[PDB]
Amino acid sequence: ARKGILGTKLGMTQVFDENNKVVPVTVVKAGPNVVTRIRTTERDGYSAVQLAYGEISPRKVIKPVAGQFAAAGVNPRRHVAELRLDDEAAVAEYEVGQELTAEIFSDGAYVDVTGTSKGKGFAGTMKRHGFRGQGAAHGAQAVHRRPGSIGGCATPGRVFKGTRMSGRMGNDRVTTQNLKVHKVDAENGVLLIKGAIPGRNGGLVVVRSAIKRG
Amino acid sequence: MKVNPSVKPICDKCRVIRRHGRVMVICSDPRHKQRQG
Amino acid sequence: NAAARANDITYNRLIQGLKAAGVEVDRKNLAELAVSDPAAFTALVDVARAALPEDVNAPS
Amino acid sequence: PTYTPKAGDTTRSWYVIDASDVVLGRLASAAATLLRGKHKPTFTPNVDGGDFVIVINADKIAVSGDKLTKKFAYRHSGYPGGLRKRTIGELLEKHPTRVVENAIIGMLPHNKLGRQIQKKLKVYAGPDHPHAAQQPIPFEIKQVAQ
Amino acid sequence: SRIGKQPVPVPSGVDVTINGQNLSVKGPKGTLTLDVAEPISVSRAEDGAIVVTRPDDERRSRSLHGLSRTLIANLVTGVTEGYTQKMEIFGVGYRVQLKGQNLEFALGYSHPVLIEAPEGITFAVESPTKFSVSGIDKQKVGQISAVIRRLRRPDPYKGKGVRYEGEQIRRKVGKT
RNA sequence: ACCUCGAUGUCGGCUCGUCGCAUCCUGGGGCUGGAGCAGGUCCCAAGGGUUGGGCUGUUCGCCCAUUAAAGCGGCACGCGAGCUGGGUUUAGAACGUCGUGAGACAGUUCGGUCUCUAUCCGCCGCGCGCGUCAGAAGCUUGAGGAAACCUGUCCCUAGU
RNA sequence: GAUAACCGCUGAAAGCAUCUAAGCGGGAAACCUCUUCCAAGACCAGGCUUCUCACCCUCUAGGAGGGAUAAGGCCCCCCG
Ligand SMILES: [Mg+2]
Ligand SMILES: [Mg+2]
Ligand SMILES: [Mg+2]
Ligand SMILES: [Mg+2]
Ligand SMILES: [Mg+2]
Ligand SMILES: [Mg+2]
Ligand SMILES: [Mg+2]
Ligand SMILES: [Mg+2]
Ligand SMILES: [Mg+2]
Ligand SMILES: [Mg+2]
Ligand SMILES: [Mg+2]
Ligand SMILES: [Mg+2]
Ligand SMILES: [Mg+2]
Ligand SMILES: [Mg+2]
Ligand SMILES: [Mg+2]
Ligand SMILES: [Mg+2]
Ligand SMILES: [Mg+2]
Ligand SMILES: [Mg+2]
Ligand SMILES: [Mg+2]
Ligand SMILES: [Mg+2]
Ligand SMILES: [Mg+2]
Ligand SMILES: [Mg+2]
Ligand SMILES: [Mg+2]
Ligand SMILES: [Mg+2]
Ligand SMILES: [Mg+2]
Ligand SMILES: [Mg+2]
Ligand SMILES: [Mg+2]
Ligand SMILES: [Mg+2]
Ligand SMILES: [Mg+2]
Ligand SMILES: [Mg+2]
Ligand SMILES: [Mg+2]
Ligand SMILES: [Mg+2]
Ligand SMILES: [Mg+2]
Ligand SMILES: [Mg+2]
Ligand SMILES: [Mg+2]
Ligand SMILES: [Mg+2]
Ligand SMILES: [Zn+2]
Repeated sequence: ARKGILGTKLGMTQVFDENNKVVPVTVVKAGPNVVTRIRTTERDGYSAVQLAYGEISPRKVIKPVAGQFAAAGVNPRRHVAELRLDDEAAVAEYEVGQELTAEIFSDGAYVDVTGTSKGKGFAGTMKRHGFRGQGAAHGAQAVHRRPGSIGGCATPGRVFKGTRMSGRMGNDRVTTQNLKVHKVDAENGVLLIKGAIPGRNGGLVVVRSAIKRG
Repeated sequence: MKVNPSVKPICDKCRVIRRHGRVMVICSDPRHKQRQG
Repeated sequence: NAAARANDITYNRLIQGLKAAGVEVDRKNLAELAVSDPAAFTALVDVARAALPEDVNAPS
Repeated sequence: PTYTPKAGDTTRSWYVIDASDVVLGRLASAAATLLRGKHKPTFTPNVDGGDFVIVINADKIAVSGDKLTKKFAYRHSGYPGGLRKRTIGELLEKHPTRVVENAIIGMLPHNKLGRQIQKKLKVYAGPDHPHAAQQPIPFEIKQVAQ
Repeated sequence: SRIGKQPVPVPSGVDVTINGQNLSVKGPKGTLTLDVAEPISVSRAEDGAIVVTRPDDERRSRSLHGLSRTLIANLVTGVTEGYTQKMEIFGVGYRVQLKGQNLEFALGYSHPVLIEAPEGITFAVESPTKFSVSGIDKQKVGQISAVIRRLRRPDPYKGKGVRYEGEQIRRKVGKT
């Protein structure tokens, strides 16, 4: 029903079309993934599949985590995350210890990507929320770039909780929707995303079958 | 839909009925149908 | 009122019956008894219902 | 000196009440009276003296009039213009227990002792309950005649 | 009320079973069930008549007596014989046809219009200009009639659209 | 003239919004003196959006070119412990008028110091302590909050 | 999915008639989900596994105080 798989961004490039065009493509290394858990509604309250990825030496992994992996029946992995299903028909095909690779996706189908946006730092109001600066001339008095007025006076005499102003951006989960997959492989699990996805080089991204059009 | 607080049986055949606390007049003559509101 | 409702009578009816019976005991002692002797309340409510008239809605 | 409750002289009991076809106002008023404990002669307002009360079948509450569509339950999340509107019909369709919970919390004291009394009310929707281990005594609301 | 005083006759080839407040009708054309209002009671006269009774002379009983009587009469007569409503498709370039249980209407739209036929209703086309619907429940027959009629907006100028057998739409013309 | 003359800073512009619907478009309906398009009017509807310029300190207003529109209002005629002093609103000078005269003129014309290192509430983000009942690591379901919600043109049906 | 306005069906009070008071329904950028993020400090503080699951002393035997441990954590290092 709904497919998904984890991946890693290493670069971002372009590839050529059969319609003779050129399309930018994001390198996504969807390395091999192993099923470490199954979630059943009667025993837990929902249906989902938990996946682990990466290679970590057995001594760098925390001992309870290593024990949990041994109980699951697979060697230790780097990061762990789950994919949520919606019916037990898709649940029944997944079993503990099963291995998933990138060929499960067929080219021509939209995909959705989820990752952590870049760490931009504590930024000003105008850069963050796209405000407009005032004149840097005509007698400005050191308020060149700072927002200014916030609300009424003595009624309500406050700020309107939720007002858009200064704060740190980035370093949070961000999703991009309805993306081309241009080309997939079977050899070493490399998946291609036409466009630009959020995250970092050598960062963590998860790709899921598109909900919008699929 | 002539919406006005006062509604009357304009012709000899317009008919007044009651719906959801609003009384409206209906007639096969199209304009004679209105609600009071 | 709590004790009266436990003994299946209302506060107003209990007080009116008590006044009709002519008992001058005050709410301090009634409350201490309610904390203390449900036997005392059983006797008291019995007296109150005995002193209660036939019909409460009579024009009298 | 008058009587006041001591540390451990307080006693608790477990009551279970079915809510099938019972009027919301009457049921909730009786429940509030029971949780405050006005049924014991050892009532004292500065300490809790009531009993634990469990209500069953919160989705079977019956209310009179056309309020099934013309009564609204209001709350505001916090932002300006964040006022949101839902009806009793939608409330029982989505979370049946919320209506009884709100009705009872509305008549309990709105102080910290009141919300401490609120701590001891169990409200469920289904006909079963995992508190059969405490052998609650079934309770039927009755009126004294005079 | 006034009609409710008149008992509903029961034809011989119709079986009626009653259990408390729920009532059902058995006949050649099928089975149907309904529930009647609580305050009023209904009884089966031994001579083959339906007797409906109201307990008081109050508003609800007075209203519901006639409602129950006429509903039961309609139910029993529809179950014994049945119900047909026929329509006329007048206009130019207007085409109607039936395949299987579905109906396709070429009503001038750029896309074809398909309507799914509910359970317990039948459709039969005689001409591409007029067809008829046959069924057992006045509720479903009227529901289908209204649904079909509401495909086209009223046209008081050219008579374009759909209408029943005797339905008349007033004629009006503009000089401009 | 009831609060403020042991101080409630004033019009406009910039930035920043919020709320109501008596709605500008977009959405759904009733009627026509609605052949069709093209209309007029009334109802429901606040989800979203609602031009840029020339002129003047302007608000307003006139004009220029589109779009779907270039909404009405409330929020100390929103907002100077956020910014501007263009005018009103000091001290110069001058014009015209009034007054024999000092001076004045909701008449005009030129330039004329806008201070404050955030205590609390509030807010945008990030941290320390504590409990969730032996102690720890993961994955989480999720009540409950937030974000977003706009739209134009062309071709077929059919020049029927 | 339920609704505003609107359009219906069988229908009486009132032999008729009637979208409605019993009932059965269609019906929009509004409303509830569907999309995305936060989210068990949600005090009903939720759920499933994994890991160490016993060494004492003291006051006086009612409990309490102090020490010695594992899993794990922290410090510190190079850094992003
Ligand atoms: Mg940006
Ligand atoms: Mg700028
Ligand atoms: Mg500067
Ligand atoms: Mg208070
Ligand atoms: Mg005064
Ligand atoms: Mg004063
Ligand atoms: Mg001052
Ligand atoms: Mg001010
Ligand atoms: Mg000012
Ligand atoms: Mg309006
Ligand atoms: Mg319109
Ligand atoms: Mg009009
Ligand atoms: Mg509006
Ligand atoms: Mg919106
Ligand atoms: Mg200008
Ligand atoms: Mg305002
Ligand atoms: Mg102001
Ligand atoms: Mg404002
Ligand atoms: Mg203002
Ligand atoms: Mg300041
Ligand atoms: Mg300040
Ligand atoms: Mg001047
Ligand atoms: Mg000035
Ligand atoms: Mg001067
Ligand atoms: Mg002169
Ligand atoms: Mg002179
Ligand atoms: Mg002089
Ligand atoms: Mg100068
Ligand atoms: Mg100044
Ligand atoms: Mg300063
Ligand atoms: Mg400060
Ligand atoms: Mg939620
Ligand atoms: Mg009628
Ligand atoms: Mg009719
Ligand atoms: Mg917890
Ligand atoms: Mg350690
Ligand atoms: Zn008329």
